[PDB]
Amino acid sequence: LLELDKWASLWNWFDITNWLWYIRIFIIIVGSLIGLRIVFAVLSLVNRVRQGYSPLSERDRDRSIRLVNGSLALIWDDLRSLSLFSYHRLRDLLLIVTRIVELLGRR
Amino acid sequence: LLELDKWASLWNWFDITNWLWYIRIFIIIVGSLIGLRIVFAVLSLVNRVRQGYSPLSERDRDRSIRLVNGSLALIWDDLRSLSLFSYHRLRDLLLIVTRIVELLGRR
Amino acid sequence: LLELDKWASLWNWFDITNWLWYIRIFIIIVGSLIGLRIVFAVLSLVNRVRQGYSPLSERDRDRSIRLVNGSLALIWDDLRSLSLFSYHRLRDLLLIVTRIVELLGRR
Repeated sequence: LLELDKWASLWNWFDITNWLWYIRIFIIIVGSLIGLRIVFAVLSLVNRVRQGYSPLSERDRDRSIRLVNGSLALIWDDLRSLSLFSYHRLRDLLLIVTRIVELLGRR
Repeated sequence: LLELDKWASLWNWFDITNWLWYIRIFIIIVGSLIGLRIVFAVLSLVNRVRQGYSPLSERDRDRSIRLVNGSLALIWDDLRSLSLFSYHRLRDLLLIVTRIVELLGRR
Repeated sequence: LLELDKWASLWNWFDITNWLWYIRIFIIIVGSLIGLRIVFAVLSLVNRVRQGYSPLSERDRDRSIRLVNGSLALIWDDLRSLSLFSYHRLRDLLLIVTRIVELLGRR
């Protein structure tokens, strides 16, 4: 039950040892799919429009297809609002941004 | 420290050995745990309608709840946009989506 | 080759042993890592209003920054309608969700 002679015996099997050992590398590989999941957030945006946002329980699909290219515009939605054309403007936006929280702070 | 006698001796514990010798299978189970999140994406859809569209700080509650069952319909939402009725028509839809780049590429 | 004197030899390295022996705890941490991703669903809701939803290929952003504080309100849409201040009221929701199935059934 577990020993130097036992571990070294696995290399002679050339069958179970692959699964038994490759599992260690497989652990890190498993961790990989989780990071993959963040793209789904992008998929939900496409999914919302592509099939229908409100409870679906189909002509709008032709128009929904623009969301394909929408990946580019989507990143721009956040960037164009903060700075708008020039980046120096972002600094200006940064000051008002702090000012807006003060206004909404008290209902 | 650590040997045939040490590993076998641990069996006398009858408590730690279970958690220590079952985590290995549990590692693969973690992979199952993360794949569970994929269904969670439907929850966001429910949450978006059930939260009141844009954060606003309602009959929609009764209808939004049945989105519970709507999860079944949600999988169908994608199937209905892509194929429509039969699983043959979808071959054509696959073509128009790729074709859309051509239509949207001009001008 | 795995042995009493072999395992204890790793501590002398004071380098690889940390990475080699800390991955085991890290596997459990990965479990924490996958659950971390769920908050992104919350971010997506924020993003929906903040960047837009329908294929978006100056006045709009000042209002959207209101959503900054809106994060607090965002969690309240679900909590207030679902439970309504006290938990005793949540029991009403508990019964309402079951009966609600009867209503969407016919549609």
